Amino acid sequence: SLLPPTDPFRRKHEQLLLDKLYAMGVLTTKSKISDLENKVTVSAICRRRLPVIMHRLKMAE
Amino acid sequence: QNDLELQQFLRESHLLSAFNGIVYQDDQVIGKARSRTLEMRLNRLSRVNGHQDKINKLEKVPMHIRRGMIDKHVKRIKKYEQEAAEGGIVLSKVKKGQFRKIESTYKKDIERRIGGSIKARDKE
Amino acid sequence: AEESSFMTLFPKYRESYLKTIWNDVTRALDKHNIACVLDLVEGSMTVKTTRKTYDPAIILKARDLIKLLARSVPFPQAVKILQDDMACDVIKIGNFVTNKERFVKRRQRLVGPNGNTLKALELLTKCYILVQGNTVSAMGPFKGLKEVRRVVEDCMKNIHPIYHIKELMIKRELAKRPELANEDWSRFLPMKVYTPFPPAQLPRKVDLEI
Amino acid sequence: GRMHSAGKGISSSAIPYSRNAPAWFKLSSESVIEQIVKYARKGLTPSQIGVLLRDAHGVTQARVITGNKIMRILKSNGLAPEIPEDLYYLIKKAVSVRKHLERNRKDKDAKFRLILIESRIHRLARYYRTVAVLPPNWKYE
Amino acid sequence: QVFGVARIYASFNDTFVHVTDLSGKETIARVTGGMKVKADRDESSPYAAMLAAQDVAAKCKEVGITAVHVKIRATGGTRTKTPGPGGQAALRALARSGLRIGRIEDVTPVPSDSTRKKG
RNA sequence: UUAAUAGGGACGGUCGGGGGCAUCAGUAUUCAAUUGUCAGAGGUGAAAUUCUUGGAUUUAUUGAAGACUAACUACUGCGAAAGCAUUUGCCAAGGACGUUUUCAUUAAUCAAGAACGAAACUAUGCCGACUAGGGAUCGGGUGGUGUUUUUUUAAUGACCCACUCGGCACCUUACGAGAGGAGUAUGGUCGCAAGGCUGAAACUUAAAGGAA
Ligand SMILES: [Mg+2]
Ligand SMILES: [Mg+2]
Ligand SMILES: [Mg+2]
Ligand SMILES: [Mg+2]
Ligand SMILES: [Mg+2]
Ligand SMILES: [Mg+2]
Ligand SMILES: [Mg+2]
Ligand SMILES: [Mg+2]
Ligand SMILES: [Mg+2]
Ligand SMILES: [Mg+2]
Ligand SMILES: [Mg+2]
Repeated sequence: SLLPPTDPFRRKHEQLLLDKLYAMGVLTTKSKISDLENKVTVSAICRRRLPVIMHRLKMAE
Repeated sequence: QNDLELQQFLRESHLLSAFNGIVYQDDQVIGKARSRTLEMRLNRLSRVNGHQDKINKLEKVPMHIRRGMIDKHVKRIKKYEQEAAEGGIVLSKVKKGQFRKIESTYKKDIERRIGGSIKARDKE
Repeated sequence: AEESSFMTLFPKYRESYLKTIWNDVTRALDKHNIACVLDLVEGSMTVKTTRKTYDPAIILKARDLIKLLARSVPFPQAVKILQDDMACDVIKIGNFVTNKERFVKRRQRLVGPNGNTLKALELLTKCYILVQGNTVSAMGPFKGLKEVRRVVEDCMKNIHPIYHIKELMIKRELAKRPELANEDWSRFLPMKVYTPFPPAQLPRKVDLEI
Repeated sequence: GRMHSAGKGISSSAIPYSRNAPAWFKLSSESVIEQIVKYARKGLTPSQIGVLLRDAHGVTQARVITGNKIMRILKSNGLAPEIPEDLYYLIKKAVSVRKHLERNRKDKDAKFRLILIESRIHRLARYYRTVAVLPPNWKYE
Repeated sequence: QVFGVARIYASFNDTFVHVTDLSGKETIARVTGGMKVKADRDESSPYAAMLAAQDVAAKCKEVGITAVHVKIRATGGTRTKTPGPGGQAALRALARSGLRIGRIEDVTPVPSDSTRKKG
């Protein structure tokens, strides 16, 4: 964020990080760069654990 | 007077010097100078239409700390003003209630904690 | 090989600060084999050459150093005078105007609101500027010092320094484009007879009755 | 409280509370009166007469020592000024300034002071004319 | 040791290196930075002053002088009272060239009262 | 009758970069005269313009002209304000202080009237008839003390402390009836405006260009 807003390097890396985290499932949306601070949380990572995903897929009660 | 780039540079000159040719352009400026520059601009625009209470809020600090922070800062200002007074140095005018903005104010980000002035004394 | 020495008196209020930094001043001057003396009885600072002094012109810079310290310049800023590129200049400003109120307003104009004008000039000229009394003290590179003098003198002649700050900002951008180096930059820059005896006084109403 | 000036000085004499002659004074009341007459005959003004008597003859106040003021003592023996002493001095200060202005025509400051001096003469001359000490037809120059 | 006087005039835009006899009437060698450089922008550079100093130093040794007294000055008058960069560099070059320096003084014209209009 | 911690005048030693007229000095600038040397010198961000082998710039000696009164220069002094900074003399004027000197209410505020008299461009301080103060400083006076000072030539101060009157400001305190901004929308009115290669239209028309 402290790099200048029009920097090509800043935009590239920020999109790559958004691309990767969304693929893992930690981030629900790729639209907003501010999500890297506000919506990056331990609960987001824990919510991708196998027991939780089984619960959401209704494989377990 | 209506040149935005020129007026912006003058108001922000204190921050740019503290956190430093001089990179005053928006694309060149990086680091804390960018973060402190953006916050100052947004506060300036918000002051016109936003309510005074909501726009500016001092960060929560315990009393024994903040009163200590204010006391030490006031002592620094008094030494700075006295030293200039003993010499011939001319200093920028300040309103009665307000604290003078010495170099330490910008570098140490004191204003976010102590505030521009003691609001209780201003109210009475 | 006689020793060349220079002396400069300093105010009593600066005695406390000079005493603390003298070891730093001694160390800085010792690198060039220059001896220094601080007399707190006479309130003077002396710098002299030694038998190991090899740079003939360093004594002049050491003299400027003690002058700056006496004029309330901090040592970290003052010590830079020993560098070859750096220089110091004093600009008189008391003679430009005859009205005290006009003098104060124009001087305050140089400092500007919250010191913004002064800080911007220092940033653009890369000079340390101190406005004191009827003189403006500047320290920095020779190109910067020349620019500072024009702004300070023009300020006392009713030209707002903000015009010079804008002119300095544009000039730096112009210097970075080669195609226009040869071309002039003026286009891009902002543009009855007196009587000795008083008349008589009108009589009061009571005088008329008398 | 100065008129024609911003000064607020309060320097003045403090007449002593008691109105009797000092105990240490041991000179006849009459002998003071002849002393007053001689000085006035020589040409001294009443203010100057009092200073000499006080400085050198132990006369604290003529009224206290003799019971009458110097002005009445002199008038009782035929010595009386043509015009009051304060007006007497004010006219000369105007004359001296006017003489100076004649040679120095560019002294605008002296012109300003001559206005203040003359205005003071008009106020004083008005008072004495009211009390009849000065004849009604009298005018300054 | 034969003593001369090296009169240095260090302006912002140029530097004069001038050596004369003690009286000052007899000029011995006058060399300027503009003589030693190809561009007007570089007359005041320390490099130009150094070149002028060495040539003056070589000429002085030929005449017979082995030492000099230095009298550095600036433009003075109502202008700056500070010598330019060339003055310091020229002074160093003279010592390097081998001429002994006798005494150093600032003789910049300092007006008692400048010809500047208050109005 | 008092002789207002009302007013005026007088006297005593003083204070002032207050005013007027002469007078003196100073370095600087410009010019000129000689004077050594030779190709640059000023100025700009670069230049252009200007001076220059008939000697510029620069060096040394000397003379003249106009202006000015640097550093000392201070949140100091004087003046009603505008303003006033070299020395000496003259001319009057003024402030405060000191007085056991003098007149005795002669005073205060005042529309009218009278005298004097390129620029701005970031600021700002609740106000008053209003209490008690603190430090520093300027001018005067009183007292104390002991260091500078000095001695029957004449003059005869500086510093320290205490009090007091009057000033320029600074930091504090008790009291008082002191009676529009920022925007949004527009089937209205008035203006400005779109386009299609130019030549080239009454001419499907040349050369040369534009685009590609
Ligand atoms: Mg009385
Ligand atoms: Mg009087
Ligand atoms: Mg007197
Ligand atoms: Mg006088
Ligand atoms: Mg005079
Ligand atoms: Mg003259
Ligand atoms: Mg004069
Ligand atoms: Mg004075
Ligand atoms: Mg005054
Ligand atoms: Mg002087
Ligand atoms: Mg007082």
